[PDB]
This record gives sequence, C-alpha cells and structure tokens, in this order.
Amino acid sequence: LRVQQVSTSRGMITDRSGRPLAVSVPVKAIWADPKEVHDAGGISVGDRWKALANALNIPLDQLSARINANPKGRFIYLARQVNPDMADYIKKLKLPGIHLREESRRYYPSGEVTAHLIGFTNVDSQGIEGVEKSFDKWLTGQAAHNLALSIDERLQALVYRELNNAVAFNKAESGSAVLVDVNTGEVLAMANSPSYNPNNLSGTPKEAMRNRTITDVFEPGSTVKPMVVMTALQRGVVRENSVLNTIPYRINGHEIKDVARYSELTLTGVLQKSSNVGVSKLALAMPSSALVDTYSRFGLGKATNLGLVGERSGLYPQKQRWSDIERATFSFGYGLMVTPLQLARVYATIGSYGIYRPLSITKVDPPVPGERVFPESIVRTVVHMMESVALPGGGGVKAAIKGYRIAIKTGTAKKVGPDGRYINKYIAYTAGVAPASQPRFALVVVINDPQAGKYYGGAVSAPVFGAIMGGVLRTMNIEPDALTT
Ligand SMILES: *C(=O)[C@@H](NC(=O)/C(=N\O[C@@H](COc1ccc(C(=N)N[C@@H]2CCCNC2)cc1)C(=O)O)c1csc(N)n1)C(C)(C)NOS(=O)(=O)O
Repeated sequence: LRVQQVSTSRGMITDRSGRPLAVSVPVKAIWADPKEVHDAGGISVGDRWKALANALNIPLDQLSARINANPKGRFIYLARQVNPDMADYIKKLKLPGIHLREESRRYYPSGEVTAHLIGFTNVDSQGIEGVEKSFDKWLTGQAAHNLALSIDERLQALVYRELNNAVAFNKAESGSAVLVDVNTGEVLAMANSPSYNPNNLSGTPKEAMRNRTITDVFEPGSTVKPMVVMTALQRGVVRENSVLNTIPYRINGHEIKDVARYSELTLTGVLQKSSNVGVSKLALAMPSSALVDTYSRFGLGKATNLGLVGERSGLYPQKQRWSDIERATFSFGYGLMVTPLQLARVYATIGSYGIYRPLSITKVDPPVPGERVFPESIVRTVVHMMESVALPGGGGVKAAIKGYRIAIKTGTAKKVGPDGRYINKYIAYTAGVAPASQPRFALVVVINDPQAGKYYGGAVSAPVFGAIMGGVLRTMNIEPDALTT
C-alpha cells in the first residue's frame, strides 16, 4: 500500500555552455501520519506535544485540529521548507506521528533575466510555465534527467540589459527581443520587459508573466517588405536596377502615401525609405497568392513548434478573394498577425539566404539540414539591399554599428484596439541580420506602445538593435566587415 504520489528529486536546467539556470535546493518539510495517532498513538495534550506546535508557530488547538481532521488519512503537511536546525529538533521530540521528509525548492541564478522562458514550479516541484512545464516529465525523477537549453547566458543577459532599460526609458507597455542562430535554428536569446523574479512569486501580476515573444501577436508592418521585393524579383516584375514611380495614388478610393514625397525610387531605395507606394504597386503587379505564398514559406502563419505553453501561431489570412486595397496594404503589414518569434524565424531564413530551419530551444548536434524555400541568389541581392537601411539615408541609421555591416528593416505598426479599430498607439519594429557579409545571427527588437516622445522603430527600436547586436558580435568575436574596420 502506497499513500505517497510523488517522492523523488528533480533535474537541473543549464544553458548551452553549462551555466546553471535552474537548480534544485534540498529543503526539509514536516509532515505527520494522522491515522497513526488515532489508531495507536492516541491524541494527547500537554507533554512536549504542545512545544511541537509552539515551535511551528501554529496554535496547539488548531494544529491538533488539522491532524484530527481525518482519522483515516496517512499524510498531512504540517509545515513546508523547514530549516534543518529546527526540524532536527522537531524530530528529536519523538512525536508518535510526526515525521521528516526531504523535499526540494528551486533557485534560478539568472532570475528575472530568463524568467519568461525558464518559468517556475509549484510548491510540489511541478513545472507550470515555460521550460519547466514543457520538459517536466523529462526533468522529473521517479528517471531523473538534466537539460541544456539553446540559450547563451552571455548574449541573453546583454539583450535583457538593453531591452529592459529601453522599455523603461521610452515608458513602453512591453518589449520583446529574440535572437536565433542563422544556420542552426537555435534560439540564443529570448527576453521580455517588464519581467518578474521567479525566485519570489509574491505579488507578481500575471499580466507580466506571459511570454510575450510567443503570446503577443501584432501586424508585422514594414518588416515584411524584404519578402515583397524578394517575391517581385522571382516573379519578374522588376530587376535590381529598376526605378519605381512612387507618387502617392489612391487604390479603391483610399489614399496611399509614403513617409515623404518621393517622385521615384530605386529598388534598393524602396526598402531604404520604406515606401508604401513602392511595395503597393509591386503587390498590385502580382497575383495576390504570391505574397501569401512567400510569407508562408518564411514561417508566417505556421506554428513555431517549441512546445511552450501559450505559444500562438498568429493570425494569417486564408482569403480566396482579395480586394485591390487589401492586396496593397498586405505588402506593408496590414492583414496578418505574427509573434516576435515568428518574425525572428523569417529573418533566420533571410540570413540563411533562403533556408528554412526549425526553431529549437535545446542544444542541437550540428549540422542542421534545413530546406531551401527561396533561391539563394535573390536573397543575397535583397540582403545587400537591406544594408542601405543602416547607412546614411536609410531609416535605421541609428541602429548602425561602428565597424560592421548589418542588413536591417525598420517598422511601425498601428495597434488594433479593443473594439477592432486602430488606436493612436504604435508598435516599434526593428529586425535584421548580421554580419551582412556572412550572416550568423538574426535579431528582432519589438517594443509595445512607446510614450516618451518618438514611436517609430527607426528612432525608438533601432538604437536598441545596434546596442544589442553590437554586443553580440563582440562577445562572439566576429571579424569586422566595415570598410574602415
Ligand atoms: C511600415 O510598417 C510603415 N508603417 C505603416 O505602414 C503602418 N502604419 O503607419 C503609420 C505611420 O507610421 C509612421 C509615420 C511617420 C514616421 C516618420 N516620421 N518617419 C521618419 C521621418 C523623419 C526621418 N526618419 C523617418 C514613421 C512611421 C500610420 O499609418 O499612422 C502600418 C503597417 S501594418 C500596421 N498595423 N500599421 C512605415 C511607416 C513605412 N514604417 O516606418 S519606419 O520609419 O520604418 O518605422
């Protein structure tokens, strides 16, 4: 006869290098056998029995009422996480029913730096959120196992240090950032702000406990424009040397206007100035299924398959009929909703020059055989085109790193509101790859609703990119690609 459901230790979570991210700490817990007292021990008062309740700081009247609450049970928790020096005194009191049992509570050395991804456990050491829940059966002993994540705590800590201070400085509602290795699909960083300290889950609002990298969905905005140009090159609408007439016009009665008045722009200049008129005239010159297909090939609308709780696949339009105004707006954001993790996998394919690799939060044994979803030559051309964004004249010139070549694309989305209409709050986007000569990392920096002054990604989310991606290349010892080194 067994009256105990779980009575064993649990595993340990580390990063890809072996640094502790989630360690079990052994703690003693006082329990009692209520059937032992009533059947043969006999419920008594006075003696040292009263001092036993006086040591637990529980009144002897109600402590005796909790054990006597059921004369048939064989287990009852008197206290939790008792220290050894005082628990050894309770065992030395020789109680005819009280026993000691070695349990374990969790400690996370990263703390709030990896909180949304690591997660936590309940008082009985059962995973609830994040990696703790997704790999509970693996970590739980009954068959104890360890686990090594794909996160690099060196890069993870520097992404949080800049993303957390960016949300605070701009007084933004939220802020997410995802870093993924280009040619392996391994998630290196995954930070959110504001966060919580999983070592103490007291008064932490559940609104700040959601993994916004996989939960929040937003219209990607201008960040999908590289795929608009990449599709326009394969469909033969234009060539790399084409010049588009970017004069504002009206599709289906609604005005299509750029950020500024540009009479004509280069194909490279469209991604530079983020011309909605340029991408709209390209989308209208193609079948509507072209952009719907290419977006899917890069992972949009598809599941990320990480196994994390609350992981959304985003809203993706499957319409069979498209209005000309809906085809044009679909080129620069309107129409679909994707998580920051899905947007990172898009640029994880852009960096791979058209290779779609699955996302994994565990250390992968190389090599990772992906699947070529787009011609390598076209992506190489557009990736070099995206470098103009981080050069004088582009939108993400504030994201430029001193001594490196990067290819990025800024964005600014209008938040759809509670009643379905667009609000005056914006989503600042900045996503790109680096090094531009040989891509190795893909980064996405998205912050929710800036209120400090500016709101577009090129002025709010872009300087976060250059500060983060700057530290990523220094830590990984990547050779500079700048003309002036
Ligand atoms: C790309 O996503 C695209 N934005 C949109 O199409 C969407 N909304 O656009 C809103 C306007 O956003 C902006 C307005 C003005 C500026 C700006 N002042 N630019 C600076 C001028 C000075 C020199 N540096 C540049 C920036 C953004 C709106 O319509 O109110 C949209 C798409 S999907 C969705 N839900 N909303 C642009 C505006 C091209 N991205 O611009 S950005 O600079 O790359 O961030």
